[PDB]
Amino acid sequence: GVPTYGAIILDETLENVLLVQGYLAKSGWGFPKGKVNKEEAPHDCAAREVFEETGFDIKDYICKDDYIELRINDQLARLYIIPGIPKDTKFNPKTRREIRNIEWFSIEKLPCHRNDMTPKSKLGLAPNKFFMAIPFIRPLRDWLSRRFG
Ligand SMILES: CCc1noc(C(=O)NCc2ccc(F)cc2)n1
Repeated sequence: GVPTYGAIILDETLENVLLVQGYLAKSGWGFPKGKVNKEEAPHDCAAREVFEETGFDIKDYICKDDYIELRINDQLARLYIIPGIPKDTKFNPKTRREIRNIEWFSIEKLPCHRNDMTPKSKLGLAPNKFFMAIPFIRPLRDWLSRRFG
């Protein structure tokens, strides 16, 4: 699959992260990201996608070695970590046809896994509106502990 790039934007307290909500197949909450174009550098893709989806330009703040990358079903998604963005920043997507809403969420309150259905003796996982974000949450908490404390 084509690699995706984007960002994990945190506020100044390091408490909260910025998620975006799309439509239809993308109707839940996730980190702003999208597919790399032909010949496009990872940092330029990240900034382009984040600006398209949030109206915030991360180009001046990207750090080359500060990211979390996960391979999910043989597709690579890399989110650059961008701390210290004020909570009163005005975010507006390019594209209300693509982005329903943009909100800060408390990291400590976000799930880092979906819930099973063991009370119902049924296999699988319960739906969760943070499905796309969930894989990055434990790695982000661990990354923050190693960098900041
Ligand atoms: C496949 C199930 C699913 N549900 O929500 C998503 C998802 O990606 N949402 C975040 C997002 C990211 C970028 C974007 F442009 C719009 C929305 N996927």
